[PDB]
Amino acid sequence: TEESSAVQYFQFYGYLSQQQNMMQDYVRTGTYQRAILQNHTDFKDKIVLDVGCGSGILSFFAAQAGARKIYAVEASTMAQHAEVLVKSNNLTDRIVVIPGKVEEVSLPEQVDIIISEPMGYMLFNERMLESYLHAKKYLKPSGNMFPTIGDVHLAPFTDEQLYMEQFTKANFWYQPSFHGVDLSALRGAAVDEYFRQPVVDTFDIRILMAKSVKYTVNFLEAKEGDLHRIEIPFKFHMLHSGLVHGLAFWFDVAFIGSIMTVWLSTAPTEPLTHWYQVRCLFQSPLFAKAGDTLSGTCLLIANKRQSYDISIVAQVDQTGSKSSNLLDLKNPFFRYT
Amino acid sequence: TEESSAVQYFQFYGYLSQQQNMMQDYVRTGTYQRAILQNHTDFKDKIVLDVGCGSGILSFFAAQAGARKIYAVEASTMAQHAEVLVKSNNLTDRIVVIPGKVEEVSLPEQVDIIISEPMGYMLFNERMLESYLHAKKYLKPSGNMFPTIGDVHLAPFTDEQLYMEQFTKANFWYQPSFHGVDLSALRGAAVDEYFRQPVVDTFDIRILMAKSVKYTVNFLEAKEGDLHRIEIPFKFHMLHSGLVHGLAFWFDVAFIGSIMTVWLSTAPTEPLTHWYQVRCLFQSPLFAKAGDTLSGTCLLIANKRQSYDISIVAQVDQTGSKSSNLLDLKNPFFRYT
Ligand SMILES: Nc1ncnc2c1ncn2[C@@H]1O[C@H](CSCC[C@H](N)C(=O)O)[C@@H](O)[C@H]1O
Ligand SMILES: Nc1ncnc2c1ncn2[C@@H]1O[C@H](CSCC[C@H](N)C(=O)O)[C@@H](O)[C@H]1O
Repeated sequence: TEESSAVQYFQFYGYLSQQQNMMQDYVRTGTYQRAILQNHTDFKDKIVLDVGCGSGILSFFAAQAGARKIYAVEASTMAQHAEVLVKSNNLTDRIVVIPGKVEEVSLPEQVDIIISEPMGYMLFNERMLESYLHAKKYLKPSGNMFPTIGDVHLAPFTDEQLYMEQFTKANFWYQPSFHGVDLSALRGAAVDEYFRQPVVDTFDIRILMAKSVKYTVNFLEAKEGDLHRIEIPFKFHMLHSGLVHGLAFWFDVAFIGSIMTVWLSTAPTEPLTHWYQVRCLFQSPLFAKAGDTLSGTCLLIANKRQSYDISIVAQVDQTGSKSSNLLDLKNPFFRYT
Repeated sequence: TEESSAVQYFQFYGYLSQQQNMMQDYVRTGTYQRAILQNHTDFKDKIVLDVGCGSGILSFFAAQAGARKIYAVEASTMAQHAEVLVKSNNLTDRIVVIPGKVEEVSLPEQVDIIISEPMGYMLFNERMLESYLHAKKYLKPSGNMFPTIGDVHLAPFTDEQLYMEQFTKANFWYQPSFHGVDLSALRGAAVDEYFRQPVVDTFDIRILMAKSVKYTVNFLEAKEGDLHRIEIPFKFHMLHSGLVHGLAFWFDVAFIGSIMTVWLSTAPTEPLTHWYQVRCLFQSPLFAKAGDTLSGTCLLIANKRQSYDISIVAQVDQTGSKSSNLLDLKNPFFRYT
């Protein structure tokens, strides 16, 4: 249920250990600080909204950059820990913690810039992007958003070790005589379940088999409802022959400031973040020769558990080998070791 | 929030991978098979109820031991998978899968024996023993329960590294300029948070500083309401001199049949199971010399998140030095590697 999902979600962010986990991602936290500070003219004497402030860390960055007032909105119990920090850092004159959902609070005034870290796995997990876009009801016409745009990248990979490892787990249910019991009527249900799990992990970029396809969301322009159904068509130009075990996903965000654009990338070519990368495995790999085209569509449909039902249909155009897959982005396999 | 937690509980058990996890625990599954088959006379031509059948595994063991009729009750969507297995194993005559909660379904008849694996971390986690006890509304007055009794053991331990580890982690917050922010005001809260988590992990039995104290539930005699509040007084006479950092918890169940008694043990002296062992730290270590008496109470108080608040108060009688902790069993720290 939606209210069940929502309770668990904010409980997760009420834990200091989880705020600490995001904060200690130096690539993420340092890149946000650089975006904000190297774009200080965007903050200096301005009014700011921090959507989902957590510990308050990005609001402190806005304050360092010279913001006149910052409304730091937070819906989990972390709001009271943030207020302790604002007090102990002598920033009560500038940072104003507002406990509650950004959809439900009411701010004293319109803001010049909204800052947030609303990104989940594959960019869209957690559906916090919708809360981020919802918050534009508080943005002046002249306003900016940090991050400004989000790019989802998508590329086909070959990874037999990963495929076999997931296949093997599923094939527990291929046993005709587990303690004397035939389990094998469930084998297909087991493969279905195991391959519904996106794989959160990093990998060697040499496993990638074609140039990534890019899907862009402009946060300045997008509307909340735009994220209910996200359709990403793709046509890859195969650069290596081999078996395509699935699609790898990562994302970049850009902070498009008046002084400079700063990028935060979770690309596997880049230093690792707590988002790693995400792979959706095909239940059976597609064979492709270099020079082939692999085309289809990834479709994300917003569900009531603050995430997305993902469907990926991909086909090797030359042979018509087709793979069709459903993935539950809510429930990944965290493989990283 | 009670309704909420139950939703997530049954969804967890709808995953074949979570069923697989328990089935793959050889100690657990193999011991249940041996208990049932070695007590074949408690099953041959008998009526059985399996409370929470999951995959159906235990019901298949009751069929192997010759049961005439087995009602396999299951609340999660795993009931549909259980039925597929009953059909493919050609046991539709003998095993009847009934989808629903054991508190809400109706059975066509009274049973000779109830089987279940309702045990959680330190026996009581998940509160499934209450459903097991509830199920006795279906038991004939002569009837038996497999398992028949459950023993929880508590013993004081010394583990300096485990204790110090809590601070090491919390001291993330003890810095004056994390990206320009003074985080130190939240160090006490981060300490409290880590200490509230029971630690799931195994350990060398040599850390144990006294003979265990045992608390026994007899499933034949006990009522559902008996499990709402579990008061475990203790008086440990210290086998060794050192610092007591907390209490370690494990459990055993006995299958008391007509032919023999079979034990399933999760003790640290036994082969490891998926339950590991559980440790609850004291907020402050207690010094005790060998021959000293460490006395107090462990109070387990059921909550509406299908778990228990754990309240431990202890003192060294000879010194009056006291300590306590309050832990949330729903959110343990899984430390095992
Ligand atoms: N609709 C909403 N209203 C207010 N807070 C929200 C929200 N949706 C998510 N959040 C909060 O947003 C935070 C996202 S994690 C980011 C935390 C912090 N800004 C940092 O960058 O380190 C969580 O604390 C979560 O509770
Ligand atoms: N009150 C209740 N009524 C029916 N099923 C329940 C229940 N409480 C827990 N369960 C189910 O009981 C199972 C416990 S796990 C045990 C699974 C299986 N008997 C085995 O031994 O491997 C889970 O499948 C869970 O969904």
